[PDB]
Amino acid sequence: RFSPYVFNGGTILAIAGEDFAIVASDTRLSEGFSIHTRDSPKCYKLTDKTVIGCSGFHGDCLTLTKIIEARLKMYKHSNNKAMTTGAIAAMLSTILYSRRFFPYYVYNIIGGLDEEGKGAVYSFDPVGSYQRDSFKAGGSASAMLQPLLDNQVGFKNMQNVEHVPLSLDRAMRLVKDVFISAAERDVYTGDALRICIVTKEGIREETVSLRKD
Amino acid sequence: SRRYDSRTTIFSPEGRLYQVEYAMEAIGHAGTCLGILANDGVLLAAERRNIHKLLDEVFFSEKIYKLNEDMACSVAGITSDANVLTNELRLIAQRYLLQYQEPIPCEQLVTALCDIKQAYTQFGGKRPFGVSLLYIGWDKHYGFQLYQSDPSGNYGGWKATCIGNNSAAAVSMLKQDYKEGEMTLKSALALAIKVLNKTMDVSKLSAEKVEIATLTRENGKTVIRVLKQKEVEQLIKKHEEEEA
Amino acid sequence: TQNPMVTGTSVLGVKFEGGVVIAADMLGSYGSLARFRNISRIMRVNNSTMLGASGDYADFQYLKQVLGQMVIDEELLGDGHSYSPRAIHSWLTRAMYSRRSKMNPLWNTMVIGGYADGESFLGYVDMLGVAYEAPSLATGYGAYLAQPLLREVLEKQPVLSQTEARDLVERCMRVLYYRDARSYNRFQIATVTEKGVEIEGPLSTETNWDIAHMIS
Amino acid sequence: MEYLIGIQGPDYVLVASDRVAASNIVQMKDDHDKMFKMSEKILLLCVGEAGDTVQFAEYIQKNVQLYKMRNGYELSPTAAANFTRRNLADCLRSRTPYHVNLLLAGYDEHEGPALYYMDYLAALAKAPFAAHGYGAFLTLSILDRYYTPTISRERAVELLRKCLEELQKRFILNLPTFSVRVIDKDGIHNLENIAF
Amino acid sequence: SYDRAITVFSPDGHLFQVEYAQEAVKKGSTAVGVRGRDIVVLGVEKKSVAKLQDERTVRKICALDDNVCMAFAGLTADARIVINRARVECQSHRLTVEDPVTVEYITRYIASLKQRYTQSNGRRPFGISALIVGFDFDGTPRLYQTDPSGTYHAWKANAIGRGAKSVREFLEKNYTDDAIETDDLTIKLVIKALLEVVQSGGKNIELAVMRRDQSLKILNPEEIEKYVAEIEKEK
Amino acid sequence: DRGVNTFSPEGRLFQVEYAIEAIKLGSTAIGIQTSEGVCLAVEKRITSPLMEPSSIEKIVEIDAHIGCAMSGLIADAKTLIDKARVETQNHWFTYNETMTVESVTQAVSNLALQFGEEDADPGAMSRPFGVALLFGGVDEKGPQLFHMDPSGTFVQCDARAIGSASEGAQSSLQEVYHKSMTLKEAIKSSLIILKQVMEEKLNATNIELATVQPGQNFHMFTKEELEEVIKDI
Amino acid sequence: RGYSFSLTTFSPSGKLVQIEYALAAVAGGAPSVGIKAANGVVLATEKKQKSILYDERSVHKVEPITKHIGLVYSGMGPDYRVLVHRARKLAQQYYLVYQEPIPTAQLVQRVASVMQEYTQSGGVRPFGVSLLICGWNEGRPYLFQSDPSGAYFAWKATAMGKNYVNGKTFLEKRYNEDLELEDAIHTAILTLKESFEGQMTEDNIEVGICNEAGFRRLTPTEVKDYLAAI
Amino acid sequence: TGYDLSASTFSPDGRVFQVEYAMKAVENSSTAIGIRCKDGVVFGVEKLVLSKLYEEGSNKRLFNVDRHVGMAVAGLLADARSLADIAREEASNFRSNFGYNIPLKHLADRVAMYVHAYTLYSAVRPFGCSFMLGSYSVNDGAQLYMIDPSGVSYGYWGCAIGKARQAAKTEIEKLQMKEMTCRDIVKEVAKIIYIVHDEVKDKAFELELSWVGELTNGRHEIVPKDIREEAEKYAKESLK
Amino acid sequence: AANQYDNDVTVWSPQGRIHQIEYAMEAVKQGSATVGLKSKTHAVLVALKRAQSELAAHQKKILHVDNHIGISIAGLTADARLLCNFMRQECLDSRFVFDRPLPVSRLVSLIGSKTQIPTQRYGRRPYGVGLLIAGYDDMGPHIFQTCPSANYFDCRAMSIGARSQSARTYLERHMSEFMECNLDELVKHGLRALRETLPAEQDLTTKNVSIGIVGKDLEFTIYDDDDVSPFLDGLEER
Repeated sequence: RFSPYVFNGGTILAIAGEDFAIVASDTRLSEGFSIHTRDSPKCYKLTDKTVIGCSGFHGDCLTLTKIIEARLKMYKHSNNKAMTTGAIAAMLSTILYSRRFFPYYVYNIIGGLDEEGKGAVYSFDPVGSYQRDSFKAGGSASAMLQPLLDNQVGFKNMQNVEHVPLSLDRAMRLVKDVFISAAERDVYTGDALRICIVTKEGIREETVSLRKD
Repeated sequence: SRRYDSRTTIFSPEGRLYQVEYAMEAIGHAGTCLGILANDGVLLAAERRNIHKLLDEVFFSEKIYKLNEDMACSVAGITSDANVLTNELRLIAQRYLLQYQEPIPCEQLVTALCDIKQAYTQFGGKRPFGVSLLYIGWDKHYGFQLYQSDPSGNYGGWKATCIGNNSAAAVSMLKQDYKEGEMTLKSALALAIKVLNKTMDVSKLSAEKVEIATLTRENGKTVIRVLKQKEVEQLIKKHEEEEA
Repeated sequence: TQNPMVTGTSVLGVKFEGGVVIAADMLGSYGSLARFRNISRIMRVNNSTMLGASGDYADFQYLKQVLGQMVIDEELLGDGHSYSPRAIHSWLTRAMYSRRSKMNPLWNTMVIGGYADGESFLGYVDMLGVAYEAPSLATGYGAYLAQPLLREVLEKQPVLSQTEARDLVERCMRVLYYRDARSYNRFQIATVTEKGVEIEGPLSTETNWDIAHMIS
Repeated sequence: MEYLIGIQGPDYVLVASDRVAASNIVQMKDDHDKMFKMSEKILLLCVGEAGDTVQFAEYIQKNVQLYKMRNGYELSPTAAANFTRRNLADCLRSRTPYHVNLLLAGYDEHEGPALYYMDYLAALAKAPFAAHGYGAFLTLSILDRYYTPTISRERAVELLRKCLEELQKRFILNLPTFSVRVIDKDGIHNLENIAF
Repeated sequence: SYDRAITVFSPDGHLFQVEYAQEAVKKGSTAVGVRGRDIVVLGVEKKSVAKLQDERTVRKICALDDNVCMAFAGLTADARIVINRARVECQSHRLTVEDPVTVEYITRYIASLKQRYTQSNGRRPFGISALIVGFDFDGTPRLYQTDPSGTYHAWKANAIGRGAKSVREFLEKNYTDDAIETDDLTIKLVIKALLEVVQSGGKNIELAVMRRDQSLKILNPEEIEKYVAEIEKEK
Repeated sequence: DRGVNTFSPEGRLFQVEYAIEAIKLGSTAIGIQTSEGVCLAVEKRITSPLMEPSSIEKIVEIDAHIGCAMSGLIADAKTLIDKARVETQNHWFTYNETMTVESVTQAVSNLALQFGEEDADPGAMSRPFGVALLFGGVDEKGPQLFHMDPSGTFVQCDARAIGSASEGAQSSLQEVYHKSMTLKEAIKSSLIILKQVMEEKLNATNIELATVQPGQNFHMFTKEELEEVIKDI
Repeated sequence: RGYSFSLTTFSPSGKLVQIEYALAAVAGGAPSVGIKAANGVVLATEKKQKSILYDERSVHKVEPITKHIGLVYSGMGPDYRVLVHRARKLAQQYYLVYQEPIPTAQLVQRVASVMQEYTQSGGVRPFGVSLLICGWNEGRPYLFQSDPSGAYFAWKATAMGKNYVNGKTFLEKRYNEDLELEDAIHTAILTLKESFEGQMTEDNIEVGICNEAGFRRLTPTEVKDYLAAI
Repeated sequence: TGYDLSASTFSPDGRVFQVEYAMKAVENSSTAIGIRCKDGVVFGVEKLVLSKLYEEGSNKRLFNVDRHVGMAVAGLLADARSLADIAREEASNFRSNFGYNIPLKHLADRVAMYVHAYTLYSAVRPFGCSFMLGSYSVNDGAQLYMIDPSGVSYGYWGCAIGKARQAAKTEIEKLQMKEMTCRDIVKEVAKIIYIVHDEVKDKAFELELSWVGELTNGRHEIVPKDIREEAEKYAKESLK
Repeated sequence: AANQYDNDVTVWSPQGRIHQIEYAMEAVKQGSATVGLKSKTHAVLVALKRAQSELAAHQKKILHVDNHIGISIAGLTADARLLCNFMRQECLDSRFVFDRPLPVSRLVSLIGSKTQIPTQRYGRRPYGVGLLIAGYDDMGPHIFQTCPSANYFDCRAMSIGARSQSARTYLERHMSEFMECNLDELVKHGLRALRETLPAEQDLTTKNVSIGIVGKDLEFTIYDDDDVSPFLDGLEER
């Protein structure tokens, strides 16, 4: 009688290198057949070393970022210590599970880097099941970006290319081409991806446009 | 306020309970109604309030209360409280039936009432139930049996114990006279009117100023008789001659 | 859902160098029946923030008494500290998401706007809780019809004077008079600037029915 | 879709379950024994929903076991049967219907052996022989044809083997082994399992 | 709904309600137990003196389920609640882990319960003290003695009744290794220990034994009589 | 009398400054934080010799890497030791990591000064918890021990004495500890128990000692390890 | 809010201190007689106000419990009115579940049950009204009296209030087991006439009978009628 | 013996001592006068500034409630601030509930029976704060009321609560009450405050005024701020 | 008999006195000394930490509540931690709902209505802790003493704790060089205000002095044992 979910779309990607985590994004939130806006970020800077991506129903994505933001602050001066990344993944797993029976319809990806410095990326279903990876985009073009960086990052089904570790130049050029490809091929494109990228010295945020249609 | 509370649920420095042994002295002011069991059934033997004409008819008395087909209870001490609790325990009896389709073997009932009466002396800050009531009953498990309880909470199988005043007229003399093996309930009536014949100010011990009631049976179902009038005028002339 | 609720159709707005202007028609359409004509759907709140409503109007009267009571209540603490249109947007967002979270949802779909200390603001709050910010907004079928004229001019120049924005939303409101079925002629246009919130009561649309006599 | 059977003798009552723990398409470990040990002389059986058998009847085992090891003597099987009929009957309509149907073999000392029966609606009735499941529909006439009201023990066991070999022959489910327990005036015994 | 804080700290750290419960267990029967290395054994003060008792319902010896059993000492009606809740949660611990429930766990439940009545709002912490005996999955005939302050100790005699400071110093004197046999020297030590206090077992003492997770057997006048006789013969 | 939530003409609460007493009553425990561990010990004061001494639990492990050492009114701590371990596995459950010692000590000390007569439902507390304890634990910051009070006041500690020997043993411990473990803080702490001696020359029946070292998780010492240490003194 | 501790408690003698004070407050109350008669009862009472100033048709002391059961008091004023409120409510619970007018004995069971917990249960003092009951209930009339303890007894005649020893002795003298209709009213009038503090005014007494057709108050033209027939 | 210390216990002559002990508990606190005239009600509160450390308006004692009624308070500022904010919630429930803006008589009767019904129990103490209200609607008249810790609420013209109300009631009585147009009486309020302040010792009389009037149209303002340098020029009428 | 005003947050002394929630003000006079103050730009907090033990973190006083609204407790510590879990939790609730910084005045006013309830009702002690909260909202960086009598003060440059009156009377006669006097010379001016509550013999050591800074373009920042060492100057010999 009411249908309390819509699918506002959006595809967000994060890659874990060896001292970084490229948390990509898109911009266009849209349901039905009309777009709403082209400004909206989907990577949120949680701590200096943790960036979430958050796609799906946009209002529940928004409230979920309010909850995990406010409870990160509720942690931080209850123990006088900032969050790690895996602990963010754990408490977001129990926030997503804690409301199971009317679930958070949201596909969110937590990038960032570990305690020792190596980057990690945690993936989630909308009810909460975290695995650390080095890839796995999620949310609208989930089944489109995944086989490319199954190949150009994981090197699966691929013989002796003498595969090198990734860096902030090869993986930097590996995020823009997959989002112009999904800009061609998905409907929920995005017009300007805002790659919240994380590093050891801090955080910067590159932006570059896409196929605007 | 904490200035106002009587503080009933406090141990004494001697370790005892002040509001509980004040109920034990409430029994000695008003209380009679011994009970004798036999190989046959069990009887209460009771006293009414006074000689005061002005009393038309009691269906059952203010002393002997019916609880099931096979149980009854008698009451000492404060009569206002126990009425409440006996209706309370009557509820317990019937709901055991509702839970089990059994006629509630009486030790279950005495255990339940003693648990709730212990709960009133345990907490809640209220006064304890000032009545050392006792019970007669039968089950298919055990024989004819009577139990006896007090406002403290403990109870027991108390084969010939009386309650109230004169513990010696009623009851130390009984623990020199009761034959534990066989008793032959007519002679239990005779011993009951012996003890009540010693524990009274008057020799007019007819059913104006006595209330004796027996529990017997025929062919399996129990019969609770309240021993109507002329039977008391039979037993009161059973001395004819001496008793002690 | 259960009854023919009394609705509006559209509160379309655009921000400009200066402030932000939002516009809506006064209509109380009872399911293809213009039952209520003179009915204001533009709430004034504290002097730097505005508020519209597109869906159910009864829920908008509920929101005008809770927004009104909240803003006068925190208005009379003295110590400055009025609500920036951050907080009306965020509170209205959490009110509606916490309202559909119990499946007893508010059905109206508004846009709140206002000129803060530095710059203007124009935020959308949906029936479901889908809340965002945009340079130009429209609600209901205006989001299909007024929205192309708004995100055409603002893709060319993202800078508007007050007369260009006011003419722009007057022209878009004329388009919704032409195409939207649940739309009425007169409309309130309403602008918040550096000097505050002000509401121009009932305007009109100069209709152009000159293409009608070429039909055979 | 399991199978419970019982026969009341003159001084005993014997029950037998099917020794198959099923699943969607396959069967799990056979044993899983359905007959739940009550105090000393009562013995109830439970089939029905997979998840209320191990839950409800074990809770009844808790309360009756508490009654025996709280007040000395044990329950007669009449009071245990009306007890679990009360508990299922008032856990029926409220919030979670326990969809189990029970047999309750038992005997008191100073009365006869009793085999109580109830559906999933907790309507209780005595029976000289009762059955359960879909296998009840074909095997119950063999306990109609041959059951005298007075029957010896080994005749009842070989009668029970007639019932299980018919249940082996016509009934479409693979029920190869059956757990048999005779209870009588020396306590719960256990007969050798009948296999094929 | 009565909410007055009864069990409160007085000065010099003295929690007077609990020590008043310590006299309340000092003014009871005289319970005693011996951990006899394959058997355990109890004994308390017979009754008084039955005369007109029923011996079936004068039981200071209580059974929890099958192996653990306890002898309370003090107020004899607040104890039965702790008996009932011990039996209830003991059946719940048969529900979860399904063991012959260990004696350590149930005596931690009793001590935790009485400590929870030294904390709540206005409910007079109990005047009982237990002898939780029993066994476990592998023999180990462990005895435990609780306290109205909720402190349980795993000791081996713990005569904690009314005239039992003499019994526990006697049992300090006369329990080293002579009672490691099956039952006779242990039960002789118990009936000697209570015949220190009162008088013959034909009217006074009653006992209970427990052997290797079976047969919680009480001793009818016969047992007590025999014990007394043996003790007299030895002394 | 007066109630529990009243302030005293000295300046403090009644029940709190009365809860500082009944810590002088009870056994004595000591703990030393070192640079490579933290050692705890307690002379658990066996009454009779007719008995079994290895079930007087005064060294209780909250988690694998937090061990507490209570004294005073014994067995009043079991509710807040229960809250300590339930809060510990709640932290590991919801956050998938270890803890600090100030988070368990933060969580327990909130329950200390949380009582009252007329309040919410009667599952609340009437008297304050008259048990002083200290959580010896190892963290990713460092090994450390947090001395609690019954007042809810908890402090960082590296050498703290509780119980009846809270003055003489604390003043002796004030002058004998500066450097590090190197295996001899546990032998220069039972030496303080050796000066404390009430009934018996501190054999491996009346003292319980346990260390928490960063390599292992904890080590509740058994008998032959203890009397291996006692032989060296 | 509330106390949840009983203020009625046991003396060191072993008796209830508040209940004997309640019987003192009853014994300092207005005198009231009640006479069980062979077909029907009469429950007379004495309404002496301060002055000749009040409405004697305003407040009642004879007042029924909904079918055929009136009840008259002696002692505290408004605690009686609470017991009438509770008694009417209990009689209507019984009437809506069992579809007959309540037997008098059961109404005295439940009124004595509600007066008991005010000897317990949280700061409340006991009522201090020993009201007495009437009722026709099938075949033979009943009469009772619920003391502020909670006890109750049935008889043939009683008095209460001031100098009730003279009422009990005087009714013990003049009572017959067949003494049935208006002769009971006669001796009730000359039991209140015994003291009355003077002149026996019909506006200062009211009676109520249970003459096999429901309890009914007597109109003030009927009491003065028999006050003319003294 | 000891008929004190509980509000549920009378005196033997009918005088609940926990109320009159709360009444002297506002008599040991500074004054706050309120003067009615035909265009509205003017408040003025004495301040007893302890140290230099407190800044201007360290403790507000002229609260407002419903965008038109005011809160010149006297006693304990915790209790007065508590009933101030629940008066805010009370006019909130009236405006939300009945739509119409709250008439002041109903608010004074409501807060009055709130603080009265709060003096019937031993489980609470009475409030320790006298306070007064005041506003006018376009057809109300300049209504003001004053409420004691007993809970009684009276309509006044020139009521004055505090320590020096024994002095303060005399000048308000000799001031011409009915027909002047509130601006002068804002000025004249300082004459009352400077007369009743009879110290120089570390209290500094750093007063504070607020009103409702035709210059306000049913509102509240700290003065605006100019009469603070105009009614300050009524010094030497207390120094001569 | 002696003092019938001992069953006593319901009662009134016959003059005006409520007789124990001013005695809770005594119970924060007994607590350790501290001092906060404000500039025209950023407000600071300074606390000395008592070491009643072997050695410790000396029962760390100033607390992080917030996202720039920091506090400084004095008095009881468990009750202080309860009150800052309240203040902390609803400050984060105002981060959640309104998505703005919660202003400092409404913060201190509603805790001034939260600690006011047990002063009102029966058998419940007041929150015996004197907060010295300080934060930077939209206008200048406020600083509020509040009290167990639930009566906060919009003050500047307040000192509360043991013999803190001497720190006030230093700090009262040095208000003229406030509304200027940047961070490097401001916190020196607060430490030489704190260095009078000490018993006339003692350095402001790096161990016992923990301070906090809050204001324009900086988070409420705690300076512990190490970071207080760049603040060094004075003699006062005091």
